[PDB]
Amino acid sequence: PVIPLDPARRPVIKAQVDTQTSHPKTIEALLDTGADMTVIPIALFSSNTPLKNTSVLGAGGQTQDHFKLTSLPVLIRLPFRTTPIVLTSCLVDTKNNWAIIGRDALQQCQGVLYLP
Amino acid sequence: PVIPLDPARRPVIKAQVDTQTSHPKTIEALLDTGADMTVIPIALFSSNTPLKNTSVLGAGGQTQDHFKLTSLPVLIRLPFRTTPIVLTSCLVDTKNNWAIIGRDALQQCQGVLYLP
Ligand SMILES: CC(C)[C@@H](C)NC(=O)[C@H]1N(C(=O)[C@@H](O)[C@H](Cc2ccccc2)NC(=O)[C@@H](NC(=O)[C@@H](N)c2ccccc2)C(C)(C)C)CSC1(C)C
Repeated sequence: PVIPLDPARRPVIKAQVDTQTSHPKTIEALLDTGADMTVIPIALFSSNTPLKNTSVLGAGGQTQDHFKLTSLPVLIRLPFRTTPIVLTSCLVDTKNNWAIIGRDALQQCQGVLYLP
Repeated sequence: PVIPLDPARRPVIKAQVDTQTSHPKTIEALLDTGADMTVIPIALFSSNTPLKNTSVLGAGGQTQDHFKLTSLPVLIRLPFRTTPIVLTSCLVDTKNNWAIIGRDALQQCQGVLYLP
């Protein structure tokens, strides 16, 4: 789809995320060209699975604590596309339950920014 | 133009920014569909400029002091357009002097995300 851009309305998509540690869930995610790597809420993973420690710099400062890194690839299905996005690794939000589609996923989408 | 999306390459643009507190200056900004509001460096202003205090939520945390709000509109010229973008207010990065074009600016550009 062509997705308009409006400061008042977050550009969002429904995505089916498979962490390969539990059952795939459909979630609302932010479409974010400023994000190097996709961010999945920890709730989509099983309590036991191993995650990796990581340090993340973003607008609020630097955090050692808030995000982890996955140990398995993550599979993402977007409504219009039959072919699943395959992410070797992404970030995992242990706190604020953020779901954010970054440029790693948008690349495999063939997503572009267009400014006339 | 059409900007392709790549996790290994930040989509950046050259932008002439006018704070209305000195002369127009060129910066390199990140084109960011996850940004509610535009972010410009404090380095554009002289030491003594009236800015407002503000609270900002990012991936690094909530911060009540890294960012200020401008008192006057900001004028922004992009290479591929003649008419300036005029933002009524925007964010000022006092900490890391980041430069981020957000959805406020992208709306005045008729910028879109396109996913095939
Ligand atoms: C998201 C991760 C991959 C992280 C490592 N990367 C980054 O964060 C990169 N950025 C991005 O990826 C941006 O699109 C972020 C996305 C974000 C928004 C709220 C909580 C968490 C993440 N946007 C912001 O930080 C922006 N904050 C907002 O727009 C704020 N109003 C907000 C609060 C809750 C939910 C949506 C929006 C500002 C400060 C730039 C205006 C801006 S700074 C960055 C390093 C270039």
